[PDB]
Amino acid sequence: QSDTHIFIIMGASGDLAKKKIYPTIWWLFRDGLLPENTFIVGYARSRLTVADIRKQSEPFFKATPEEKLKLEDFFARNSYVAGQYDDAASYQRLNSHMNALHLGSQANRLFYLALPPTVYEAVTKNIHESCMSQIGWNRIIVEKPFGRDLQSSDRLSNHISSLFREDQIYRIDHYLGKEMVQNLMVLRFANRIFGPIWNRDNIACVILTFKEPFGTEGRGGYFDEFGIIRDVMQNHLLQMLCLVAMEKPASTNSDDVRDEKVKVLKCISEVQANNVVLGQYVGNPDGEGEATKGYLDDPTVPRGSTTATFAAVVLYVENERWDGVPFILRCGKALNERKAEVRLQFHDVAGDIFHQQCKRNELVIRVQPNEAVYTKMMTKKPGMFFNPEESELDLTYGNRYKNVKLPDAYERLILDVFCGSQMHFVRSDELLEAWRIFTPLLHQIELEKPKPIPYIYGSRGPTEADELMKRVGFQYEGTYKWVNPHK
Amino acid sequence: QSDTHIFIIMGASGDLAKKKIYPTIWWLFRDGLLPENTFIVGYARSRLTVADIRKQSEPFFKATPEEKLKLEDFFARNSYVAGQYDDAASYQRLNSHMNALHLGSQANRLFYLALPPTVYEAVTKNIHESCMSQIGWNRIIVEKPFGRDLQSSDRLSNHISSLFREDQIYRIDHYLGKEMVQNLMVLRFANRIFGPIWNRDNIACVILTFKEPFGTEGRGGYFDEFGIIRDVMQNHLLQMLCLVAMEKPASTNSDDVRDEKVKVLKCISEVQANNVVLGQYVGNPDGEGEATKGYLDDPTVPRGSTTATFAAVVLYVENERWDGVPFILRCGKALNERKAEVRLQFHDVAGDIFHQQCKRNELVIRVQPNEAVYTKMMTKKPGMFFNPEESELDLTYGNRYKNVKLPDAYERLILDVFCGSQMHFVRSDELLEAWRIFTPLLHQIELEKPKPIPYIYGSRGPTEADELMKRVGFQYEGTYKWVNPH
Ligand SMILES: NC(=O)c1ccc[n+]([C@@H]2O[C@H](COP(=O)([O-])OP(=O)(O)OC[C@H]3O[C@@H](n4cnc5c(N)ncnc54)[C@H](OP(=O)(O)O)[C@@H]3O)[C@@H](O)[C@H]2O)c1
Ligand SMILES: NC(=O)c1ccc[n+]([C@@H]2O[C@H](COP(=O)([O-])OP(=O)(O)OC[C@H]3O[C@@H](n4cnc5c(N)ncnc54)[C@H](OP(=O)(O)O)[C@@H]3O)[C@@H](O)[C@H]2O)c1
Repeated sequence: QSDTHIFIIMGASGDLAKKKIYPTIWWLFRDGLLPENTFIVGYARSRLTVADIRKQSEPFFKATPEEKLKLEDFFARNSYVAGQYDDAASYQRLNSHMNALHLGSQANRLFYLALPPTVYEAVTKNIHESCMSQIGWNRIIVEKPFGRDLQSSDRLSNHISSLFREDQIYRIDHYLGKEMVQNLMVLRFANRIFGPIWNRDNIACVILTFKEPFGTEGRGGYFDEFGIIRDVMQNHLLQMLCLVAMEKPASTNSDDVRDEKVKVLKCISEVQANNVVLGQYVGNPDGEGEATKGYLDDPTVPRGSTTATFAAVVLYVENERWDGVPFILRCGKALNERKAEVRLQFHDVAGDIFHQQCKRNELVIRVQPNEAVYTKMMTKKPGMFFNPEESELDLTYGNRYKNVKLPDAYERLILDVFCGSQMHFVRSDELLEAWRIFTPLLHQIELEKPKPIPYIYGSRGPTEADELMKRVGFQYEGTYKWVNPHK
Repeated sequence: QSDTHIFIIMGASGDLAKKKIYPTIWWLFRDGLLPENTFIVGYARSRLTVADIRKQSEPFFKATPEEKLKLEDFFARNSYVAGQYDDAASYQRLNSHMNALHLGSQANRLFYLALPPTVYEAVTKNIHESCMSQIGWNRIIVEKPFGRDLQSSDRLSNHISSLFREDQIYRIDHYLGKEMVQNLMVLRFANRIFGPIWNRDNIACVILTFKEPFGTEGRGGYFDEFGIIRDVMQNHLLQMLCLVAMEKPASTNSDDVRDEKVKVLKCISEVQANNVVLGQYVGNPDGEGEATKGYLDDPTVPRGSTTATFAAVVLYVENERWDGVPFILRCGKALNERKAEVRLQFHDVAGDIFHQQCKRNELVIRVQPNEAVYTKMMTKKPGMFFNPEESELDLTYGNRYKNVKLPDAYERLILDVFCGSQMHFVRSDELLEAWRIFTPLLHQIELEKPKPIPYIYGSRGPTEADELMKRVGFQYEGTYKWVNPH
């Protein structure tokens, strides 16, 4: 209905807040998607005013001059409270400030933790002691739900769970807010053309890909603590794997869906080192600008670091649907393109009557850029020719839906929290299983410090990764030629 | 491939020859697709010269001025022989003329029967005394129509068969030479995404469609003898049905493929009248030109005619793959568009979790115009929206293959005859089965003369046809919106 909502941005002065959260909540406000009675409260160490956080963040709002009236109305709904992250008195002031807003004691409260995770423990304790509505609901959004290692994450998880119910905790994986990632469920479960085919009798392998064309861009020091597997694979690619592999849920209820995601992960064995390839980028002497510098040429990165900037890992789901089908998770920085993508490669047809001219069908869901889905298949070569040739059936959102704005993942996810939908957020048991799967590998890496394989900035990464894909059953012939039609 | 070939156009002065056959053989010649030692011989009643048939046919060649050298070379390989169709002496002259060409007694001979079918019997008898190579092969190409009912077709078939072996007879159904019709086999059997889904457990119905937007165009008299079922359904749509329904052949050998087509038809029961809707177009008083005239306003059409210009018929294939799946054959003249198309509508997904917002998937293979294949499916509605919406995965040859000429069906088929491939040609037993399926219905129509349902020129036809489709399981909601991605 028209209840009052308070959106509290913890860490309001920090960069996640100023470049992403404040702009996102502004976009939702200006499109009429928030409850009419919404207030925004910033909280952080510095002693700021609203005018300060406005000056600091409005640069990222992309505000047209036509939006000035709405922009005034948005900042009239903003306030700020200065406080330390582990000072009970500061949180008492925050709670009073909230109770002093229109219907504050009654309002629903939404706490966005846009802070360093080293402080999550203190902030969650203090929010739960001083700041919960006695009447409205209380939800917290946790931005980095993974710690460094199973033990440190698990203690943080038990801490949060001893205070907050699972239906109050919204753990972010921002890929779950992307257009095509959400589309996986509909593509799979709303269509018969993809149902009977979606199993080990027809799928030869699955490939989940994340590529960025830039390196650590002078901020390698923050990255070096994590490495590419923690940064991108254990969270984003594993989430994509679940959506591709899950059985059909009893309904689209949040917990029916997340049950099926967790069920998939429970059937994955711990990754074996024999199925892993690690890489680290070096500079391209023939490139320009940042491309000439290797990972180790960033002076914020410890000298000699063996941290991986590229990884390819093969996982198996041991259940009736997927037994033996390799899931290849492939990710890296400083590669040849920006791309995130899901690919299924189907088996050869049985009983070939075309004299080995057929290639394997593939289904591709491209998450970014240029959101698209397409299916690579065989058609009779056009013209006076009898023989088959690869082509595709295509849906490209930029052509087919020219005028439709696809929202940023954070717009969608923040809105889901106002709505009470946990479906696109990571559940505790999902987190635990992700840790189980990767922990032995990560522990072995930390102990043995293996030297990753060098690859040149701007390339596709270590050729060993392609050999790994080939070994487990992916085929690449390089004969497919695509010419853009809507050009 | 380095032997001598003789292409004989019987009925060289007639219109099929001048507008279609002479140009087609020219196109094959100019693209380098014929054997290097090929001669073209015309034969017909009139006393013409090559210069005559050139003047008469070159208008349809679409010859650029750059092609003059090849055009000269083509006509230097042409000749003409005048003769009657039932005169032993005329065929003796034709045979001598052929023996006098380069290696003629040895050459392979390809007879194109571009004549009225009232003369097939005489021409075939005379060719197979007189004109066969004793050394090379001998093949004849027969255009439609192959009898009006089972009895007349069967007598014609037995006549031709008592002279010629089945591997000498090339019965044309020109749809089998079209790009997307030939593509049906590859789409189905080269791809795993279409294999497991291609059966009664996943397909709710199949729809085979032929639409023309013009009526009989003042030549209704010729049409009235046949009606739309004989003109278009028993041949073109039934052939499409076979390609859509056949089991995977042992190979792409002609006879392995045609075996599977015949096997499908052997499992089809005789059509019952309760599964048929017939229509006849009437004029649109609000239109212009030909569109204001009904079928009966053509003065070449007999007064009172009840002949159908539209028909929708439901067939069933009673075998393990298709039991109970309705195949809807829908065709008509004077409709709202030109279109030939195959559509599969898949069943609803079981265990709906989307609150009845899903629509049935469809696979469409569009034969003409704008050759394309697309699959209508559900995607999450783009933007800030949770719910499914129809979209499609598309392949449109005009965009994807901008620079690729798709040949005319006759180019491809004539070339197949030079090559000895009977795969895209109608076999005797296919013909017999098509007659078995339709003959009782056609006999009932001729006896009871039911009055077909009127429909206005330029419409989609009788609304009773849509009711028939709905009754047997096709669903149409009309919610799908397609915008061209240019
Ligand atoms: N709607 C559309 O926009 C649309 C539709 C169809 C095709 N296309 C475009 O056409 C191009 C081809 O499409 P595609 O990539 O799906 O087909 P593809 O060229 O066959 O690439 C398929 C997969 O093979 C990988 N690969 C490349 N070289 C390899 C090697 N030596 N060993 C092992 N794997 C190798 C690629 O790696 P990487 O991922 O690392 O490249 C990719 O994962 C792409 O640029 C695509 O964006 C676009
Ligand atoms: N690559 C492409 O060019 C491409 C791709 C996708 C879509 N499109 C276009 O988008 C449009 C719609 O596509 P579509 O025809 O596949 O889907 P559709 O319009 O949903 O048509 C589906 C079928 O339902 C029939 N129908 C129409 N009204 C009916 C009624 N009242 N009761 C029962 N049946 C009825 C149509 O008949 P008729 O056949 O008699 O119309 C057609 O056979 C078409 O213009 C199509 O050309 C084009």
